[PDB]
Amino acid sequence: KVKKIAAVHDLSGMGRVSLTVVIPILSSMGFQVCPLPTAVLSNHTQYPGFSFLDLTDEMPKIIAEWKKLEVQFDAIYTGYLGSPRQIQIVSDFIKDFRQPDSLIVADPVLGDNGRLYTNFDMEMVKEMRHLITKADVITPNLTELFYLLDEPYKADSTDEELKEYLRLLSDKGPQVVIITSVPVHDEPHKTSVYAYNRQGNRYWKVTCPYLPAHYPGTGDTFTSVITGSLMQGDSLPMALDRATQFILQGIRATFGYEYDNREGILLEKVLHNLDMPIQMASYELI
Amino acid sequence: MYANKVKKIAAVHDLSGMGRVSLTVVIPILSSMGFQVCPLPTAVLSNHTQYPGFSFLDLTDEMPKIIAEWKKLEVQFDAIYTGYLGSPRQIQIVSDFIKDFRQPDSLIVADPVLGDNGRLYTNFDMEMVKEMRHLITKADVITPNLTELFYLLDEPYKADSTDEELKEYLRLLSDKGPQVVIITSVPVHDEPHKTSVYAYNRQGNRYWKVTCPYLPAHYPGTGDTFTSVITGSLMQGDSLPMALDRATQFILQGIRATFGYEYDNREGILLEKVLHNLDMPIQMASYELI
Amino acid sequence: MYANKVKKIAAVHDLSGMGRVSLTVVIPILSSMGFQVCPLPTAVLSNHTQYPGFSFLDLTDEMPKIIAEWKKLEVQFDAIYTGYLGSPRQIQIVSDFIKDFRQPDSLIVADPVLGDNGRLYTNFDMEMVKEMRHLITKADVITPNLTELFYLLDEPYKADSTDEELKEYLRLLSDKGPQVVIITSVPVHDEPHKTSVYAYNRQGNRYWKVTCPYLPAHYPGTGDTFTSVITGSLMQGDSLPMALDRATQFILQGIRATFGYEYDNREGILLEKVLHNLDMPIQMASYELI
Amino acid sequence: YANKVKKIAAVHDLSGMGRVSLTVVIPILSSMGFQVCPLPTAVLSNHTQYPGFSFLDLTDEMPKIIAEWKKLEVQFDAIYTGYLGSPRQIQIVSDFIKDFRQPDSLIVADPVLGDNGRLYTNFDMEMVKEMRHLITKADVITPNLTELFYLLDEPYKADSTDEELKEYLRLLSDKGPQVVIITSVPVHDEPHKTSVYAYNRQGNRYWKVTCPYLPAHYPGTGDTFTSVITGSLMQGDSLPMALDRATQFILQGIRATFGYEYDNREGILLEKVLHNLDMPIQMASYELI
Amino acid sequence: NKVKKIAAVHDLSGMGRVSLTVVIPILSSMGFQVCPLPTAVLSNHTQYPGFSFLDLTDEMPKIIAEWKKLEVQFDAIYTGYLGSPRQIQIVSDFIKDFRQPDSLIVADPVLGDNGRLYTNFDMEMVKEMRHLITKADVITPNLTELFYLLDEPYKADSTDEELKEYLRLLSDKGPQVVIITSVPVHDEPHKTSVYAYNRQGNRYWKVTCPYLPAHYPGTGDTFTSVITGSLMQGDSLPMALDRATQFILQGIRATFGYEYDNREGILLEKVLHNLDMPIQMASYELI
Amino acid sequence: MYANKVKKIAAVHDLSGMGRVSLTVVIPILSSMGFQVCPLPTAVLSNHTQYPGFSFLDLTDEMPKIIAEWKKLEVQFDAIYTGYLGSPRQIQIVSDFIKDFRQPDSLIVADPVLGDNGRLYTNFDMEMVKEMRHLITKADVITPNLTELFYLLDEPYKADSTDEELKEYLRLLSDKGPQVVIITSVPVHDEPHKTSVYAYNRQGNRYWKVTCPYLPAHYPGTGDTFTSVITGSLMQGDSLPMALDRATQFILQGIRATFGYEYDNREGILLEKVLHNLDMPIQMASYELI
Ligand SMILES: Cc1ncc(CO)c(C=O)c1O
Ligand SMILES: Cc1ncc(CO)c(C=O)c1O
Ligand SMILES: Cc1ncc(CO)c(C=O)c1O
Ligand SMILES: Cc1ncc(CO)c(C=O)c1O
Ligand SMILES: Cc1ncc(CO)c(C=O)c1O
Ligand SMILES: Cc1ncc(CO)c(C=O)c1O
Ligand SMILES: [Cl-]
Ligand SMILES: [Cl-]
Ligand SMILES: [Cl-]
Ligand SMILES: [Cl-]
Repeated sequence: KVKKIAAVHDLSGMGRVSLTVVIPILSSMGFQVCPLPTAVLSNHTQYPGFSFLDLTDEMPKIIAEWKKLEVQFDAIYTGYLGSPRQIQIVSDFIKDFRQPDSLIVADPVLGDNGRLYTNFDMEMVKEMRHLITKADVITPNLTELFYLLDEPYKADSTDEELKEYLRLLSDKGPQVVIITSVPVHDEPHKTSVYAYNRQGNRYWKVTCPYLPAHYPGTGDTFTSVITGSLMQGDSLPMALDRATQFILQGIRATFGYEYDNREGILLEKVLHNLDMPIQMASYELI
Repeated sequence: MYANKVKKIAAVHDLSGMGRVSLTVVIPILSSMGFQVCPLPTAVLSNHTQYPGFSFLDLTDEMPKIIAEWKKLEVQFDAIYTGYLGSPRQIQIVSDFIKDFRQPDSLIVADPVLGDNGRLYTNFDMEMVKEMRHLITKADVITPNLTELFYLLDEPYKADSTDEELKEYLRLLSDKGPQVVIITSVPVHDEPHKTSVYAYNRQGNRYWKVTCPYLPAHYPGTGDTFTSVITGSLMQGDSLPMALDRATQFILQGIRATFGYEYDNREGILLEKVLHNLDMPIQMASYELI
Repeated sequence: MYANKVKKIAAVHDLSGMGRVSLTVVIPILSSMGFQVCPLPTAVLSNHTQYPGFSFLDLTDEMPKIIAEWKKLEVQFDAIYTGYLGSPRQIQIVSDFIKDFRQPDSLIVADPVLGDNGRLYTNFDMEMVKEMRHLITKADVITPNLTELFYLLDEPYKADSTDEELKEYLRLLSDKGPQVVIITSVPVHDEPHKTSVYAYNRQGNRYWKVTCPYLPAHYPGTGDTFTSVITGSLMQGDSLPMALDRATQFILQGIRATFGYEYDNREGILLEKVLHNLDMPIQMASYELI
Repeated sequence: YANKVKKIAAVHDLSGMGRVSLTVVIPILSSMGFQVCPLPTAVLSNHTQYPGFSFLDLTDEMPKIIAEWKKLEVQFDAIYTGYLGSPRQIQIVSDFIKDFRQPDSLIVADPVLGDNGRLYTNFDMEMVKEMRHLITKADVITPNLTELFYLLDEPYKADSTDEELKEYLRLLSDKGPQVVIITSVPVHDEPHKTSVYAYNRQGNRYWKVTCPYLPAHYPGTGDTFTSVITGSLMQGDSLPMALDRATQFILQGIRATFGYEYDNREGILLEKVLHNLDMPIQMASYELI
Repeated sequence: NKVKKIAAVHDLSGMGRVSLTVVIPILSSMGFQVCPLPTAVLSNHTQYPGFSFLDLTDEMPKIIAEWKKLEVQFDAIYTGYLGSPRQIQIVSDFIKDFRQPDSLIVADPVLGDNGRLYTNFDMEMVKEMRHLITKADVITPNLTELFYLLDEPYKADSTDEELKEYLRLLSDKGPQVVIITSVPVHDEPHKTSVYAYNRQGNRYWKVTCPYLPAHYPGTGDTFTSVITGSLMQGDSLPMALDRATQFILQGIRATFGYEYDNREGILLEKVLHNLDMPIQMASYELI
Repeated sequence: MYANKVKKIAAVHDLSGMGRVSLTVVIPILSSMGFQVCPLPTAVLSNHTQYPGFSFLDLTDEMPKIIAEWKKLEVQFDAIYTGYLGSPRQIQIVSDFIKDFRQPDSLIVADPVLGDNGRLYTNFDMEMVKEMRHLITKADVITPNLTELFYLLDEPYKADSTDEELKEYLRLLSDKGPQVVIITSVPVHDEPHKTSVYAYNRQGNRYWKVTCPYLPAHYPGTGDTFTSVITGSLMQGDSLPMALDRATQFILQGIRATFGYEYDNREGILLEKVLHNLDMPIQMASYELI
């Protein structure tokens, strides 16, 4: 038996976002990914244009059959949703498919660089605020964090402010809260990730020398690796390390020739480096 | 100076939630072999069609919209690999896509997904067979199972054809276009737990055979697994006999991994448990038919 | 349709019987990494020149004869990788070889083999140094050790340069031709059991450093092992920092394999003992100097 | 305790193009875990089955290398000879074997002289005459069928019986080598196939294996063969196990060349199959009782 | 996260490669945990002229009692060389008490070879072994053991039809699957053969192999070990015959070409990694 | 000519029916690594002693009978590897066995099996500890856990030693005999779910450390798995740091294979699921304390 993950994400043909990242990563990590597609696109929405087909009306039809099949899922991992209407459907899906040992992961995909993704609006943000209440683990980037808390984007927070924000989000329900893409004061070529585990009341941080917002889909890569790592039995900080190192390699793999960063990290090139432990701890308790 | 990029494969297959078929097999296998899979989805299903029931959304109308964007982006594919299509109307779309995106060094692979166990898949009819006969004329490599071979040739299904009769069929299909033709799921003489594969390569005029101690028809999607491995193996520069070896070894490990406990075979081979074996040394399996 | 051949590397190095230097390192490493190595031998020796004595046969006058046959065969190289040369006359022969055999996608790698530990290798003098200064202008990637760096820049050897000064040396050398410059065997302040490697890529204008707990100068031919892994890794499409990690980790393993018994370090790293680890997942240690 | 990296002195030429001699011996034996220490016999641009080649005879340098090796006190676990640069090298290489063999050394001689019933380019009966001496100093010899007849001093015969083949093996073994292996034996009525025959004086056993390739089509196939045999033996494998590893590795390398325009003069695609050397093998060799 | 467990009811012998020192490495290598119920401790196998011997008859019920306290469950029970005739009742009760509906019960009815009982065995061990085999699903007598089990005189030359009969006569006693090893091959003194019957589908199989297993002590233990593992992995009976015979052939050939004391057994550890790969050329035949 | 046969290891451990300890771990591991394991059984037990109970048969009186037969056979062992002993009287038996069967090139490995979690194993007392102190003087490699270390040194258990203190413990034991001392199960400050291993080699004077994200004491028998891998790695000619890396990575894998479902940790690591990883390339983990 191979554990099954219901992945509630869009399918985009080009760019490395959503299902075309989730599927390869989590399959490589030993988990069967069962897609519940939210939308179909030619490519991600950080290109100038894209085709877009909303799958809101098909999703209950898929779920209906999954019930008929009596499929059990070990995890439900959500990301980019096709319409605000889908939060209700997904939230009911989690309600009806959760099990005592389910892992529920929500990447609250709303935007990056201080801005909502194309065509998203406050209806999506308000609904997503509900969706996170169903999850065990959430992975907002800094843009999403402030949309979720209904505050304005602020790039420069203290570590204590960041720990407050982590607690505020955990109070909405999730035991594990992870904030990605946090600027590093007076280090403009670095990013950091902050995490909180309610169980044991622990806070972590990792500094990593890349800028994920240059590469669409890095949140999907990050959260995919976090999901598989936790499901394999790694600790939260171990998971942070695996995810951040994997993304670092994927980003570095694009260096030294002309590259259109919109195509994403070079996933397939570095995919086999997931198959190893990180023999150097980079994480710290804060 | 030198560069050695990640190659892109356009994958023209459905997306199914449960079962291990189509994009949920093509994506993981080919990504693991080092290729970016770019999906051109043909349909969305709850699960594959050999379950008693399934949801279904035909993506025929969305396809040209995706393709027109890919033209805008100026994406170039090193290979196009087709399988399960959502309507007979898609054949013209996919044919035009192949025509407009193929490069001189492109690999075009068509798994002519029509049926298995001697019958068409749920809701497939002769119009889909008819159109599939045209699509395969566009491909460099085709991978019919035995049910599909007979539909392609417009002949009745026979489960006891001779070896030279099979070479005959391989040539007949090759003459319609494909340099490489592979026939999967050929029943065996006296061995009801075994199956076989036959192949022909117009380049060098060679014929191959492999014998397999498994019955792939018992596991929905094993043709998607087979052709994915074939496609990555050929793209890595392996010879046809090596590609046959890798595809059949992989499938064998995938099936044997289900043994030992109650298993619902409709869920497919245990892909994720054997996916890292794609890297390993491959035992020679195929042999030349002289 | 797909053609993806075994790439060929012309290896312009000596053949030494004992010790692990030059062709007896380049051939096994690059073959293991999937490349055919085609030797253009610069000299024949019984063993490397860091032993007290050695036989030596200069092959300068055979090299044009070999090049001439290669032209008649119409052989094409995907890369040209140079190292220890057998006389000062070879620099111009080799420069012409690169001129005539390079392609638009070629990778020209020159390890400017001149000396180590602050001294030239036995029988090298300033003529070899002055000529090598010319040859590096023709390369895409050069891999001097710290000694060779100061000989190339015509400045006195200095063991305590800053990161800032190493960045300036990298840039001065890149200004002479090479898009990628790697300086090996840099001492680490207050850490005498360690070595660092520094690199610059003019494309993207990035600087890298990696620190390792080994002393490469204790094991003759470690520059050949280093440069062979760098060449293979770049030809496989790895990024520069990934090449640096692969090369340094392989060498560390090769050094670690000699520990715990009486070993004559002049024999080199235990190459055969670690060769099958070239393939494996790597965790990154290289970091960007911003 | 220690279990070190064994060293093999490889007495072969260095050719730039084609997959023959040192450019085959070095990568195969290294991948199998042995340090190869070349004693080069000649330098060529390419193997001699191309229309032309450069050639530098290294006869005068070999004694200079051997002299340094004595001063270094280097010890070899094996000495593996193949293509030699002049008939004068037999004496040099024989004296090298005599002076560096230890009681447990493995001496392997591929008596490289020709193929397809003809001597290689510029070889003549002087090389054959001297090769007849060299084989008597070896523990293992690997002639192809052409070389077999030159060594025995009989006319080439394409169609011998298995019993005649057992006779030839025994006749060669009686000249010195415990193990005699004849490659490239035609298979009656199967023109797409080849066979290998072998004898081991230790245990008095005879082996045959039949394979679906034609090694003569790929220059250097004897060098791949004997390299894998040498490695297999040095790892402790039995003779029939070595015959199987060698023939299977070659078939994989030839199979790697199919289905695209390939210049077979370039050899088997060594790099493409090199990582298969160490995997489990099913045996096809069988004993001729 | 589960590995199937096999109770191995065999002796522990220091030197030679018999019994637990073959069963443990082979089955572990095939993915199963081997849990020993040791029948005896010896310095070496009993085809050497001398050996130490400690009978564990009295210890085995103590071990079984503890296994019941631990609530251990076995996927297979695989018996071989036993330390006294008294052990047969102990082992029968053990199978009775630990068999589950999906259990695979394998008995190698270890009694002798080369037409002779092993040292110190007599007709009491034979008589009890005839009982023990009635409890098994798969049995693997050599030809010597076959005739002892049948209470008929050893005969080196039987037709294939007699052999089919011998196979039925044993299946009648209980076992679904009966395999006879070390059968001579008429006119081929350097070969051996293995004959098998499956009451299911009523199928008879033969495989000829060019080795003489009686020259190497423990080849029965190797053979039955590989059969057990191969059956538990889901191979057919004939596939299992091929794997086991091929593995032994390699182990035997691994000893050729130098001074070797055959009493040390096949070179198991040398060829062990060849179990990891399927036989590509089947060599069994339906008879 | 070349002969290169199967090396034999005398394994002086108990045979336990259930649990993964002693001979039922030494035999599969070393056999898989290419070695013949010849057991000298110390005791027969139903199961290891960390279960709620066990049957126990002391083989002290049988061991001389076995040894006398082995002398008669003229058997020679390449290594002797000792672990759990059945009574204090066995140390003299075993010491005499090592004296009489060691050859100049033998490897003598002693796992000084006494206890864990700061307690002696069931029915062990100070007589066992005192005799074990003698036995380790005869070994080349010893592998105490931290509890065993303090018993061997006759000091009270303590959880928080500095690295300087651990290096001193390593010298104290190594100087009494063993060229190689390895201390396992050392707690990691502030990391309660991690463990550490420390080692010293007299040949080269190097001190090593490795940190692992597992708790070996949760899985009875992990010391036998550890020492078995150390033993086989060294006998294959690996260096000490490569042995440490292989042993720790094997145990990590074996522990991680138990995650995700209800598991009875008393059964040990999932040995058979990871046994085939032993021949994979392994990551460097161990590093020098300078
Ligand atoms: C379709 C689509 N899916 C997912 C993402 C990021 O998770 C993006 C981010 O740009 C997107 O456009
Ligand atoms: C939806 C769907 N897609 C693909 C396949 C087989 O290629 C099947 C086979 O059952 C299917 O149902
Ligand atoms: C002949 C010869 N060749 C190569 C090297 C180092 O690349 C050395 C370094 O000593 C040498 O002496
Ligand atoms: C130079 C050279 N060396 C070796 C060989 C064959 O081992 C040949 C076969 O043609 C050759 O030409
Ligand atoms: C003790 C012991 N155990 C088992 C066997 C053969 O299964 C033999 C065969 O001789 C033996 O002596
Ligand atoms: C019998 C027996 N043998 C060995 C060990 C651990 O090495 C233990 C640890 O509990 C044990 O109880
Ligand atoms: Cl770079
Ligand atoms: Cl060390
Ligand atoms: Cl082909
Ligand atoms: Cl032999």
